Amino acid sequence: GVLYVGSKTKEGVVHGVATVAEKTKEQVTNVGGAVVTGVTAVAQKTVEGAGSIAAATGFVKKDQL
Amino acid sequence: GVLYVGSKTKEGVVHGVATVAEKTKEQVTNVGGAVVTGVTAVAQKTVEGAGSIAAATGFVKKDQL
Amino acid sequence: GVLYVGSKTKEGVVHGVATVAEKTKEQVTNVGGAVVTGVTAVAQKTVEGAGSIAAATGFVKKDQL
Amino acid sequence: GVLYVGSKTKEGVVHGVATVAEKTKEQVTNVGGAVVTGVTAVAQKTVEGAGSIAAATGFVKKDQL
Amino acid sequence: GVLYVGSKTKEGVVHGVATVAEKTKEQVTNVGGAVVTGVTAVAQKTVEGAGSIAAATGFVKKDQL
Amino acid sequence: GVLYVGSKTKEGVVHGVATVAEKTKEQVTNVGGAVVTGVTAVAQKTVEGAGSIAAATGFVKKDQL
Amino acid sequence: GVLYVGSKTKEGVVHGVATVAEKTKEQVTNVGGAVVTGVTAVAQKTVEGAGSIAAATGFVKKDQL
Amino acid sequence: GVLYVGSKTKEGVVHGVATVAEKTKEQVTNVGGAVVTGVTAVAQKTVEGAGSIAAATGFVKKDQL
Amino acid sequence: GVLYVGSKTKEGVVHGVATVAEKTKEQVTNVGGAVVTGVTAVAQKTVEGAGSIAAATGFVKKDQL
Amino acid sequence: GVLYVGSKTKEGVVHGVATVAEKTKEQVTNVGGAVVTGVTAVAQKTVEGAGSIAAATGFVKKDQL
Amino acid sequence: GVLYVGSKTKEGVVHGVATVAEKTKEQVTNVGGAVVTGVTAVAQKTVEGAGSIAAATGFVKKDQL
Amino acid sequence: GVVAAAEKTKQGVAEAAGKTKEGVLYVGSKTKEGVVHGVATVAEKTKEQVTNVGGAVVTGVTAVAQKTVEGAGSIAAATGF
Amino acid sequence: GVVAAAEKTKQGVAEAAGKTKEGVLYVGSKTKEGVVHGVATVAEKTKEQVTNVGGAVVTGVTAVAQKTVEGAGSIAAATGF
Amino acid sequence: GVVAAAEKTKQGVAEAAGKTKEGVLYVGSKTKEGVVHGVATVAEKTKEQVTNVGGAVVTGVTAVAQKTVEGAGSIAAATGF
Amino acid sequence: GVVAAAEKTKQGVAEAAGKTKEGVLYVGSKTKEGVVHGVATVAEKTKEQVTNVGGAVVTGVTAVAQKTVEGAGSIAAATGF
Amino acid sequence: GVVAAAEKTKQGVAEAAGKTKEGVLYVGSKTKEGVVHGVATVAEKTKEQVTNVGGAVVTGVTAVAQKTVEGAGSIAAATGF
Amino acid sequence: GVVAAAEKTKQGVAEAAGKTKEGVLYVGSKTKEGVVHGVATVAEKTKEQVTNVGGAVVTGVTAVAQKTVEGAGSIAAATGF
Amino acid sequence: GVVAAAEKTKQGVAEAAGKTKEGVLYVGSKTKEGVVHGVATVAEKTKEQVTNVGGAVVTGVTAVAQKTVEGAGSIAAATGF
Amino acid sequence: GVVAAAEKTKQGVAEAAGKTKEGVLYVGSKTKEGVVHGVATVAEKTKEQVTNVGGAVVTGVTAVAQKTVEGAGSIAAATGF
Amino acid sequence: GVVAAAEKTKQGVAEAAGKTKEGVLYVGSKTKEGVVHGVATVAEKTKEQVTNVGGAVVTGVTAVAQKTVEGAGSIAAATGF
Amino acid sequence: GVVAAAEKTKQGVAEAAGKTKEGVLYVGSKTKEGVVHGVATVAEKTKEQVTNVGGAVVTGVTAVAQKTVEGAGSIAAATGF
Amino acid sequence: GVVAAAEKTKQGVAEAAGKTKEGVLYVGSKTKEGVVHGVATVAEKTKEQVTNVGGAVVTGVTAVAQKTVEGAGSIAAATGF
Repeated sequence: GVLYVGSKTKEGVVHGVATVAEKTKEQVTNVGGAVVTGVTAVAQKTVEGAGSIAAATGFVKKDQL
Repeated sequence: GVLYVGSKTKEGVVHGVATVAEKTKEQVTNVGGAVVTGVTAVAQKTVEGAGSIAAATGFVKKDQL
Repeated sequence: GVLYVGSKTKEGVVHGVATVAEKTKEQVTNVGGAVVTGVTAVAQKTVEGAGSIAAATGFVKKDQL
Repeated sequence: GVLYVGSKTKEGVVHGVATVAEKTKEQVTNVGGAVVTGVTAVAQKTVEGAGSIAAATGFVKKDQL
Repeated sequence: GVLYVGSKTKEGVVHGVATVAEKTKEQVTNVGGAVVTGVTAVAQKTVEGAGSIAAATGFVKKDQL
Repeated sequence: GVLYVGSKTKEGVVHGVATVAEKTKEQVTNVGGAVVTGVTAVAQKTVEGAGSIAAATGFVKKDQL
Repeated sequence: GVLYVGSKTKEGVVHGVATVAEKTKEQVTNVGGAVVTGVTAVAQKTVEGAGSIAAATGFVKKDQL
Repeated sequence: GVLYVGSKTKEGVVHGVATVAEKTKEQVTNVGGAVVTGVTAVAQKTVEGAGSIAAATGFVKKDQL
Repeated sequence: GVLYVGSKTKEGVVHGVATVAEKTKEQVTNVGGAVVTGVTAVAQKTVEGAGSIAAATGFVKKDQL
Repeated sequence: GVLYVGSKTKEGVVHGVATVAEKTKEQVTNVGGAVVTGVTAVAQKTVEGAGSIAAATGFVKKDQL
Repeated sequence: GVLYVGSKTKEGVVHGVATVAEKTKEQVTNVGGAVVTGVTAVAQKTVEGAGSIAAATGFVKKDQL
Repeated sequence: GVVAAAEKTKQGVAEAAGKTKEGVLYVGSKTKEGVVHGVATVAEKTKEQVTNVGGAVVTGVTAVAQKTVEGAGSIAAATGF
Repeated sequence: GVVAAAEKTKQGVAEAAGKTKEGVLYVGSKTKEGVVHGVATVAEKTKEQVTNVGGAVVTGVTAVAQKTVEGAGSIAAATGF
Repeated sequence: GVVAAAEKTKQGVAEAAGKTKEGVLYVGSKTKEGVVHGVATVAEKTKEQVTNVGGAVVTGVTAVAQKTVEGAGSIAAATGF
Repeated sequence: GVVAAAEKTKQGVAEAAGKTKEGVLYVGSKTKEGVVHGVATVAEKTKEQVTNVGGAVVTGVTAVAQKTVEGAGSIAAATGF
Repeated sequence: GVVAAAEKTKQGVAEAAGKTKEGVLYVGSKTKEGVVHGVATVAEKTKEQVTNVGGAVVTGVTAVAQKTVEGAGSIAAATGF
Repeated sequence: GVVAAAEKTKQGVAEAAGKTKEGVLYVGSKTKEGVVHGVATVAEKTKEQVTNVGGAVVTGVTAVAQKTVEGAGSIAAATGF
Repeated sequence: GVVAAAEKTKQGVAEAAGKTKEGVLYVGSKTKEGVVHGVATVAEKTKEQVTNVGGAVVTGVTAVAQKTVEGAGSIAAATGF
Repeated sequence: GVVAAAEKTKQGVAEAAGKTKEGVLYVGSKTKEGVVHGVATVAEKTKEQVTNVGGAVVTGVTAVAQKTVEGAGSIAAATGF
Repeated sequence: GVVAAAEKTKQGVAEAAGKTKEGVLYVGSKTKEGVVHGVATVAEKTKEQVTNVGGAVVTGVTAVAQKTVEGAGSIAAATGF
Repeated sequence: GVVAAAEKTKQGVAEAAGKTKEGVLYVGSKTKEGVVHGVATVAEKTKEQVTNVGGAVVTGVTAVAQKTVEGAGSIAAATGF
Repeated sequence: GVVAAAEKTKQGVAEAAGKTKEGVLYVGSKTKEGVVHGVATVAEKTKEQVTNVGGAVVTGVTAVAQKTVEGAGSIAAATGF
């Protein structure tokens, strides 16, 4: 007996990201690491699993077992 | 007997992120680490799992077991 | 017998983040650590799981078991 | 017998964050730690789980068991 | 027999955070610790779990069991 | 028989935080500790769990069992 | 038989915090402790749990069992 | 007895990302690490699996078992 | 008894990504690492599998078993 | 008893990516690594398989077993 | 009893990618690595198989067993 | 006097221009003028009656993109002398 | 006097231009003028009656992209003297 | 006197321009003028009657993008002398 | 006298410009003029009657983006002498 | 006399400009003029009657974005001599 | 005499400008002029009657963004001589 | 005489400007002019009657953003000679 | 004579400016002019009657953002000679 | 003679300015002019009657943000000669 | 003669300015002009009658933010000759 | 002759200024001009009658923020010759 007349739904949504860079100097030297200087939009609905990285930006993982 | 007439719903939503950089000097030297200097929008609805990083930005993980 | 006529709902939402940087000098030297100097918007609805980091920004994790 | 006519609801919402930096000098040297100098907006609705960090910004975790 | 006609509700909401920095010098040297000098807005509705940090900013955790 | 016509409700809300810093010199040297010099707005509705830190800012935790 | 016509309610709300710093010199040296020199607004509605810190700012915890 | 008349649904969607760079100098030297300076939009609906990275940007993974 | 009359559905969709670069100098030297400076739009609906990277951008993986 | 009259469906779709580069100098020297400076749109519906990279852009994989 | 009258369906589709480069200087020297500076649109519906790369762009794979 | 020069290089480009006027670029843009999109309707019984005498009647789903220069533009026009 | 020069190079390009005027570029653009798109309808019984005497009647799903210069543009026009 | 120069380089670019005028760029932009989008309707019984005598009637879902220069623009016009 | 120079570099760029005038950039922008969006309706019985004599009647869901220069713009116009 | 110079560098950029005038940038912006959005309605019985004689009547959900220069703009106009 | 210089550097940038005039930037901005948004309604029985003689009547949900230069702007206008 | 210089550096930037005039920045801003937002209504029985003779009547939910230069702006206007 | 200099540094920036004029910044600001927001109503029976003869009547929920330069601005105007 | 200098530093910044004029900053500000917000009403029976002859009547929930320069501003105006 | 200098430092900043004029800052401020907020009402029976002849009547919940320069501002105006 | 200097420091800042004029700062401030806030009312029976002949009547909940320069400001004005 359910009805959907014109309904909307947003689950795990990235919407409307605006970015402007004008005349920006930028100098990076990197040795064995992560350097992030840009736009990163991640939209997910379901992430299941033990010990799992669902969204990583600028990540360094060096584990011993 | 449910009815949805024009209804809206937002669950786990990133909406309307604006960023401007003008004439910004920026100098990074990095050795084995994480340096983040940008925009990062993450939208998720469900993340399940033991010991899981759902959203990491500028993360250094060096564990011993 | 439920009715939704024009209803709205926001659960776990990041909305309207504005950031401006103008002529900002910035110098970073980093050795094995996390340095975050940018925008990070995270929207989540459900995060379940034992010992899980739901949202990390500038995180250093070095554990021994 | 419930009715929602034009109703609104905000649960776990970050709304309207504005930040301006103009001509701000900033110098960081970091060794094995967390330094955060940016905007971080986190919106969550439900976080369940024993011993879990729901929102960390500038976090250093070095535990022995 | 419940009716919601134009009702509003805010549960766990961060709304309207404004920050301006103009010509602010800032120098940080950090060794194995947490230094936070930025905006951090966290909105949560429910956090359950024994021994869990619901919102940490500038946190140093070094425990022995 | 309940009716909500134009009602409002705020439970666990941070609203309207304004901060301005102009020409403020600031020098920090930190060794293994927490130094916080920024804005931090935290809004939560429910936090349950034994021995859990619901909101920490500038926290140093070094416990022995 | 309850009616809410235009009613308001604020439970656990932080509203209208304004802070200005102009030309303020500030020098911090910190060794293994917590130093807080910024704005921190925390709004919570319910915090339950034995031995739990509901809101900590500039906290040093070094316990032996 | 379900009906969908004009309904919409967005689950795991990245929508409307705009980025402009004008006259921006950028210099990168990188040795064995990850440097990201561009736009990255990721939309996913379901990611299941133990120990799996659902979305990585600027990731360095060097593990020993 | 289900009916879909004019309904829409978006599951794992990347929509409307715009990027402009004008007169941007860019110099990269890279030795054995990943440097990403372009647009990357990834849309996926289902990714299952243990220890699988669902979306990697600027990834360095050097593991020992 | 299902009917689809004018319905739409998008599952794993990349739609509407626009990119313009005008007068952009770009110099790359690369030794044994991955450098990506272009547009890459990937749309997938199902990816199953243990230890499989579903979408890689700027990837360096050098594993020992 | 199913009917499809004018229905549409898109599963694993890349649609509408536009790219313009005008007067862009570009110089690449590459030794044993992958350099990608062009458009790459990949649309797939099903990819199954253990340890298989479903979509690689700018990939370097040098494994020892 | 626009002069460009590269010397003793392994990959050199020397570009010079005297006077430039760039044009318009439409890259992925969209435009809609007089468009009807997405009209869903579920009715058990439908009835539509029009009784017109000496006039102009326009019904149904109509989209019009009409341009005129030296004349009267209209959608439904009735004129009598 | 536009001059470009490359010397002692392994891959040299020397480009010079005196005067340039770029044009228009339509790359992937779309345009719609008077378009009807996506009209779904589910009706058990449909009935449509038109009774017209000496007039102009336009019904149904119609899309018109009409351009006129020195004349009266219309969709349905009725005129009597 | 615009002069650019690169020397003793491994990857050199030397760009010089005298006078520049960039143009317009539409990159992913959208425009809507007179658009109807998303009209859902669920009715058990529908009835629509129009009785027009010597006039102009416009009903239904209509979208009009109308431009005129030296004439009277309208949607429904009735004139009698 | 605009002069740029790079020397003894491994990756050098030398850019010089004399006079510049940038243009407009529309990157992901949207514009709506006379738009109807999202009109949901659930009715058990619907009835619509129009009885027009010598006049102009406009009903239903209408969106108009109308531009005129030297003429009278209107949506429904009735004039008698 | 604008001069830029880089020397003995591993990654050098030397940029010089004499006179600059930047333009407008619309990056992700939105604009709405005469827009109706989100009109939900649930009615068991609906009835709408219009009885017009020699006048102009505009009803329903209408959005108008109307621009005029040297003429009278209106939505419903009735004039008699 | 604007001069910039970098020497003996591993990553040097030397930028010089003589005269600059930045423009406007619209980054994520929104604008609404004459907009109706979110009109919910639940009625068991609805009845709407209009009886117009020689005048102008505008009802329903209407949004108008109207600009005029040398003419009388209005929404409903009735004039008699 | 604006001079900037960096020497013996590992990451140097040398920026010089002679004269600067920054512009306007709209970053995430919003503007509303003549907007109706959020009109909820629950009525069991609704009745609306309009009886207009030779005048101008505007009812319902209306939002108008009206600009005029050399003309009389109004919403409902009635004039008789 | 504005001079900036950095020497013997590992991360140096040398910035010099001669004359500066910053502009306006709208970052997250909001503006409302003539706005109706949040009008809830619960009525069992509603009745609205308008009987207008030769005048101007404006009722309902209306929001107007009206600007005029050389003309009389009004919402409801009635004039007789 | 503005001079700045940094020497023998590991992270040096040398900033010099000759003359500065900062502008306006709107960061998170709000403005309301002619706004109606939050009008709740619960009535069992509602009745509204307007009987207007040759005058101007404005009722209901109205918000007006009206600006005029060389004309008479009003909300309801009635004038007779 | 403004001079700043830092020497033999590990994190040095050397800032010099000659003449400064800061501007206005609106950070989180609010402004209300002609605003109605929060009008709750519970009535079992409501009746409102207006009988207007040749005059101007304004009733209901109205908020007006009206600015005039060289004209008579008013809310309800009646004038007879 | 403003001089600042730091030497042999691990974190040094050297700031010098010649002439300064700070501006205005609005940080979290609020302003209200002509505002009605919080009008609660519980009535079993309500009756409101207005009988106006040739005059100006303003009733109900009204808030006005009115500014005039060279004209007569008023809320209700009646004038006869």
